Amino acid sequence: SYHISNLLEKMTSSDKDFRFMATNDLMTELQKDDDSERKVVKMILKLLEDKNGEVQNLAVKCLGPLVSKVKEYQVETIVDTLCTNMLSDKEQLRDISSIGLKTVIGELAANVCKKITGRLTSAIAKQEDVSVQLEALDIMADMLSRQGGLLVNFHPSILTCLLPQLTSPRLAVRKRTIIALGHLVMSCGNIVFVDLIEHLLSELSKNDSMSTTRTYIQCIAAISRQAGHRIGEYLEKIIPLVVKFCNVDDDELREYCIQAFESFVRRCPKEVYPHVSTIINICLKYLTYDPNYNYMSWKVRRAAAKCLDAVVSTRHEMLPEFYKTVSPALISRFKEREENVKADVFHAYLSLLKQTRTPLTMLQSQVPNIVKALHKQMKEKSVKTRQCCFNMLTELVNVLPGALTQHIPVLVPGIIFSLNDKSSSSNLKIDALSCLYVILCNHSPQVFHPHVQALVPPVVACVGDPFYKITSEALLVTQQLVKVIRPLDQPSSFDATPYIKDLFTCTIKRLKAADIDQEVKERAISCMGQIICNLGDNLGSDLPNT
Amino acid sequence: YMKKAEARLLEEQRRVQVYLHESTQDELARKCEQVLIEKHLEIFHTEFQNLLDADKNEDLGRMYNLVSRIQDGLGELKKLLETHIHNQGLAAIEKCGEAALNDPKMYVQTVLDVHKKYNALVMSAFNNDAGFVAALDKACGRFINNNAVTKMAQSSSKSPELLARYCDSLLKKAELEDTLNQVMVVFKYIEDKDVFQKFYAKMLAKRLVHQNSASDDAEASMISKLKQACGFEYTSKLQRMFQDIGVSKDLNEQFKKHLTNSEPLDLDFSIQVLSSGSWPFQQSCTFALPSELERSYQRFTAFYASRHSGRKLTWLYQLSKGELVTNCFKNRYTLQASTFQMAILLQYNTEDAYTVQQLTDSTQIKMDILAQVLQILLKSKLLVLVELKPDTLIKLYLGYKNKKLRVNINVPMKTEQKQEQETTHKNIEEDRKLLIQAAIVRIMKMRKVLKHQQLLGEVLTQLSSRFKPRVPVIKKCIDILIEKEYLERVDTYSYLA
Amino acid sequence: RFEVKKWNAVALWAWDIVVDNCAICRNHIMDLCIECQANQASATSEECTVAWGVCNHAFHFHCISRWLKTRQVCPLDNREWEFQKY
Ligand SMILES: [Zn+2]
Ligand SMILES: [Zn+2]
Ligand SMILES: [Zn+2]
Repeated sequence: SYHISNLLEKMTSSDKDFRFMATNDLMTELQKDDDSERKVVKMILKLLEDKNGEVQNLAVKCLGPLVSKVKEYQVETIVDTLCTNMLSDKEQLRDISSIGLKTVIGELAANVCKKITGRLTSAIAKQEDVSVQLEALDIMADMLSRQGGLLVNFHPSILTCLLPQLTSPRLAVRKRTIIALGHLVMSCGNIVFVDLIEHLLSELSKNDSMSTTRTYIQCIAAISRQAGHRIGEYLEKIIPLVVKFCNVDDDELREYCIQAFESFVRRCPKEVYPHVSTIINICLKYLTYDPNYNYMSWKVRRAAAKCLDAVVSTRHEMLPEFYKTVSPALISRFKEREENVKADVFHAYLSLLKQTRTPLTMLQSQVPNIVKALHKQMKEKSVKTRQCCFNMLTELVNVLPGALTQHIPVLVPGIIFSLNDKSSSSNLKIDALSCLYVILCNHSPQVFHPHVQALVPPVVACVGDPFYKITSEALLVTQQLVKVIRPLDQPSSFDATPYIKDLFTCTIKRLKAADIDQEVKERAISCMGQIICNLGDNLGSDLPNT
Repeated sequence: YMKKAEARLLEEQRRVQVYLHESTQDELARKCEQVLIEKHLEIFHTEFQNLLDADKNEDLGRMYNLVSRIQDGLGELKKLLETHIHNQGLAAIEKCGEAALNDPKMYVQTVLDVHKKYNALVMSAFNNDAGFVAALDKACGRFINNNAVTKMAQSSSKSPELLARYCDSLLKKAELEDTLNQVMVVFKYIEDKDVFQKFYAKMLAKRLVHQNSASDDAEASMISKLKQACGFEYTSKLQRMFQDIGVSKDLNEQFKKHLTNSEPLDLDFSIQVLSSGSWPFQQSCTFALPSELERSYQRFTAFYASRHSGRKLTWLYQLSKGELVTNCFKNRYTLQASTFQMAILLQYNTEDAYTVQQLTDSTQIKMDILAQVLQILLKSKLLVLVELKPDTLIKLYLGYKNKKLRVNINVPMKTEQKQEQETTHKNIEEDRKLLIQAAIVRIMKMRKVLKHQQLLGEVLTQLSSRFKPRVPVIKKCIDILIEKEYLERVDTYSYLA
Repeated sequence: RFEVKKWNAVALWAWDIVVDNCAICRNHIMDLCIECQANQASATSEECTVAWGVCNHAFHFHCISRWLKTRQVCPLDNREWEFQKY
C-alpha cells in the first residue's frame, strides 16, 4: 500500500534514472487496491509521452502484464486512449500507441475487440492519410490472426471496409489488405466467403485496369493458399479467367497466373483433376518463353518450372502421361542460359525421379537422352550445375540400379574432371565422390576394369586432402574400388598388382594417425580390413605391422 | 516391427472391447505397451539415430507415436535430436570454408536451410511438441553463435555483422518479404544484438546518403519488423535520419526555387544537409576545393547563413560524387567520380605530367588517401606511369578506349572495409563499457546500499536484452566508478552523492 | 580538358555558438578535460571522448557527466539532456 505510493511519487522525479528504476520495479512487482489502479494507469499513459526513450520503452513493455492484473473497466479506457492517440498528428504518439496496442492484443476479451474493430474500421476507410491506414491494417491483421473467432458479428463490417482498399494507388495498402483478407478467410462464416469470392469474380470479369487485375489474381492466390478446400467448388469458374489472362502480352501478369495455377494444384487436389491437362499444357508452352534470345523474362520460366514441379510431385496416377510429355521438355530445357531456372528444372526432374520409385521401362528408354544432355552440362565452370548433375545421377542410379551400363566411358571423365579441379569446392568434391560410390555399388565389376587406371590416382589424391570429410568419402570409395578390382565371389581376369601399393600407402597413413577425427579413423579401419581381406596375399612384410 | 506393434495394439483394443470385461482394458493396455515397446528402448534409440542420419520422416513419426505411450520416454529422443541438429549445423557451416568469412549470403543461406529443414521435420513428424521445438531452439542458438567462421575471426560477433551485411545486400539495388522474415527469425538466436544494430545503422546511413535503395516500401517493412523485434529507441534513431533526409529534400527544393531568380549556376547542384549528432560520419581529411566549385560552395553557404544564422556547415568530401564529361579524348566520355578523383583529374588540363609532391600541394590530400586514389585511377586505364614512390612521375594516357559510353571509376578501396569494421568493433566495445557504467550508476542511485552479487545480477538482468556482460568488465567499471567519486566502499558498496 | 555536369555534396551542420571549444571548460573539443589534463594519465584518461546530445550540442563526456550530477538541463538550452552519440 505504501510501496506503490512511493513508486508513483518517484515516477515524476524530473530525473531519468529514478523514473527508469521506479518503472522497472513496478514492472517486476506486477510480474510477481481499486484507487491505486487509476493512478497507475494514468501514470503509465502519461509516461508513454515521456522525453526519454528508455522510459517510453519500459512503459510499453509494462502495458502488457498490466491488463491481466487490472479489472475489466480500465482496459476499455486504455484501449480508447491508445486508439485516440493513434490518430494524433505526432509521429511518436502514433507509433508508440501502435506498439502498445499490439502488445495489448498479444497478451489477452470480446468487449475490447468490439471497440478496437470499430475504431480500426473507421480509420481504414479514410484515404486522406496512408500511414494511419497501414498501421490500422497491420493491427487488424494481428487481431484476426489470433482470437479472431470472437468477431463473428463484425465480419461483414470488416469485409465492406477491406475490399475497397484493393484499388488504392499505394501498393503497400494492397498487400496489407490481401494479408488481412487471408486471415479473415482462415476463420469466418460461409456467407462472407461467398460474398468475397463472387466479388473477386465480378471485378475480374471486367478488366478495368492492368494494375488491378494483378492484385486480384494475387488475392485469389492468397485465399487459395489460406483456405484451400473451401475454394475447390469455384475452380470451374476461376480457371477460364486465369487461362484467358495468361495469353496477355504483359510479362508481370503471366507470372501471377502461373503462381495461381501452382497454388490451385497444391492446395485443392480433388477438384483440380479436370484442369490438370490445361495447366500442364500452359506450363509446357511457357517453359521455353524467351523472345529476345534464340538458340526480364526468366520469371515466367521459373514460375512454369515450379508449377510443373508442383504438378509432378503430387499426382501419382499420371506417371505414364508425365513420361510421355513432360520429361522430354525438361531434358531439352537442361541447356538453359539462366542458372536459377536451370536449378528449378533440375529440381523438377529430381522430383519426377523420386515420384517414379511400367514407368521404369519408359525411364530406361529415356536414359540415353538424359546422359547426352547431362554430359554437356558436366563441363560448365559453375559449381551449382555440376552439383545438380551429380545429384541427378545419384538419384537415377538409386531408382534404377543398372541404368548406366553403356555410358560409363562417357560418364567417368566428367567425375574425374570435377575431382581434380582447383576451382571445385568441398561440396562438389563430396558429391562427386558420393556419386562415384553409388555408381560402383550398383554395377557389374567388369564395366569399370578399363577405367581403373584413371580412377585410382584422383581417389588416392583425395585421400590426402586436408579436409576430413573429403578424406572420409575417399576412403569409402576406396573400399568399394578394392572390392571391384579383385572380386572374391566371381572369377575375374583383371590384374590388380600395380594398384595395390598406392592404395595401401594412402590408407596406412590415415590408419596410424592418433590425431584425426573419429569418422576418418573408422573409415580407415574398415578400408584396411577390406584391403587385407581381398588382396592381402600380395602384401609384403607390412602385414604383421598392420 | 513398429507397424506390427501398432496393428497388435489395435487388435488388442478390439479384443478387450468385444469379448472381455471393461475392468481389464487399462491393465491389458499397460501390459501390451510395456512388453511391446519398453523392452526395446535401446533398439528404438539406435534406430532413431539411423533414421535421423538418412531422412525418413514417416518412420520418425511412427516412432514418436509409439514411444509417446511410455512415461518419461521422450527425453532421450529430444537429446538425440538436439545433438543431431547441432552437429548438422556445424558440419554445414564448416563445409563452406574460408569463403564464408567474406560472403554473408552463403553463411546466412546455410543457416536458414538447416533451420528450415529441421523446423519442417519438427512440425510434421513430432506434431509440434514443446520439448522438440525447445531442443531445436537450443541447437540453433548453440551453432549460430559459435562455429568455424567465428573461430577464424576469434570472436562471436562475426555472425551479426554477416547478417547485417546480408540485409544491406538485399536492400540495395515479392520474395524479399519472405527472406526478410527468415532473417528476422535468425535474429532471435543472436546473443550480441548491439553489433547487428550498429552495423545495420551504418549501412542504412550509407544507403540513404548515396540514394541507392531498391524501394522505400522494403525499407518501411524492415523498420516495422525491427520494431516488432528490437526496441523503440533504435527505431526512433533511424526515424531521425529519415526526417533529416526529408528536410534536406525540402531545403534543396527551396534552394532550387531561389536560384531561378538570381543568375543560374554552371553545373547541377544537389546537397544533403544532415545533423552532426544523428549520423555516424566523421570529419574529412584536409582538402583544398578546386577553383571551379567555389561558386556553388559560396552560394549555398550564403543561402544557409541567411536561412539559419546560428548554424555552421561542415563539408564531407569523401562522400560526394559527380560527373566529369571529357572532350579531350578520342570520343566523348562521361564518367562518375568522387571529389578526390575530380581534384586529381581536373588539376591538369593543358599539362600532361606531374610529380606527387606537386600534386599533393595542389590538392592538399594526405599520403595514404592520395596513394589509394591514385592506385584506383591507375588501374582504371585513365592514367599511366607496382608501387608509388615519392619521386614517381604520373602522366595522362591519351586515347583511352572503353567499350561503354558511361564509365564508373568510383570503386571502394581494399583497406577501407577492414578499417571501417575494426573501428565499428572498437566503438561497440566502448559503448558496452559506458552502458555498464550507466546501469551501475542508476542501480546505485535506486538502492543506497547494495552487495556485489546483487549488483551483478541486476546489471545482467538489465542489459540481457542487448548483450551478455562479463564479470571482469563489470569489475573494471566498478573500479573506475570509484575513482570518479560516484560510489564508496563500506565487498559492499554505497552511493556517495 | 574536363567539364563538370553535376555535383552531389554531403554536408553536416552544427551550432556555431561555441568557437570549436567546450562550453563548460574553455578548451578545444579535441583536447583533454581540465581535470584530465591536471591529473596524471590513467584509465579515466583513456575514455575521454566528445559526447553529443539530442539538441545537437557537443561537450566533453567528463564535463557533461560532472555537470549532470546536480542538474538535469543542458548548459546552452533549458531542455532535458539525452545522450545520442559518443
Ligand atoms: Zn570540456
Ligand atoms: Zn576528460
Ligand atoms: Zn543543448
